[PDB]
Amino acid sequence: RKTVAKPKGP
Amino acid sequence: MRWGYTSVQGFRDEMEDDIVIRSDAVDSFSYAAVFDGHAGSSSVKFLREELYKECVGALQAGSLLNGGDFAAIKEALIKAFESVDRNLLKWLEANGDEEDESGSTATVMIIRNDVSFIAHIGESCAVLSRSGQIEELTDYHRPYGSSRAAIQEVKRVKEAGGWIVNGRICGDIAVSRAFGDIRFKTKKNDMLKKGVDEGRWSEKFVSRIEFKGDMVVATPDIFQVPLTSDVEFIILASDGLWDYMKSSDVVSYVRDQLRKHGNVQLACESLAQVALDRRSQDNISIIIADLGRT
Ligand SMILES: [Mn+2]
Ligand SMILES: [Mn+2]
Repeated sequence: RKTVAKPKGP
Repeated sequence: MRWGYTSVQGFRDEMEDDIVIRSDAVDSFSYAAVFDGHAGSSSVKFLREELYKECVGALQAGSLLNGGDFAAIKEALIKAFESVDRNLLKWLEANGDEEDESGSTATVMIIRNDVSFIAHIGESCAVLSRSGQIEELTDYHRPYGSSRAAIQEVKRVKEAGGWIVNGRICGDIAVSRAFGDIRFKTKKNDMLKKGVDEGRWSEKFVSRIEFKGDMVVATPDIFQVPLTSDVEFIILASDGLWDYMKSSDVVSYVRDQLRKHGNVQLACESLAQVALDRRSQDNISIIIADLGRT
């Protein structure tokens, strides 16, 4: 899987 | 021993793995590393020379390798890693970015005479075959899972005031230890701000956040691996291999190749092709140390 992603809150 | 290695892009749109193998024959010393970069190649590039130089330095200061002070070797390699990351973060900040948000994992094996140590952060893996039996030498730094490292990593991240969504720290990064990744370290507060500006969360959300430590750290696990005359081969590889082929299967496969033609470089290339035939979806890098035996 892509190791990073745009962040997201819980 | 003899080395076989391969490092290929496979199905990904970019190549961010790299491998390093350096030997000093007079000193009976070798250093092998696989780096798995993410969000760019600048961290991997930095590590390529900088990590080697720092490790060699940390262990030469005191002729440290075969003194039998595990504690001292362990502490040296930890400080080497931490020091390199410190220098990388500065470099990323000054010689960057402005949108360079890269990072990299690293699994390093050092051998000198008959002792071997592994310094590991991230999700590549090292295994060996010893009298026909597999030994998995490293553990994963992932913010999810059940292995020893997994529960402790999630605890450490939550302790630092971070959160985990979709198996990623702050919904972003899928490994819990890495070089670089400044937005999880010295720029984590800035990270919250950018999120508001880019509409990933609300202002009031940031208010409830309180970062106590770095969410991602470069502090390696350090392992001493006994070398014996029945160690047949050692394999370091990125998760592009292990995610698609169980380690017991890769060990059997390599053993079969070597019995067939005794050519470690050919074994390594054929193994990487198996991973592609299985449609692994990542860059795949493999280093095999063939120590011979029976
Ligand atoms: Mn990668
Ligand atoms: Mn990978």
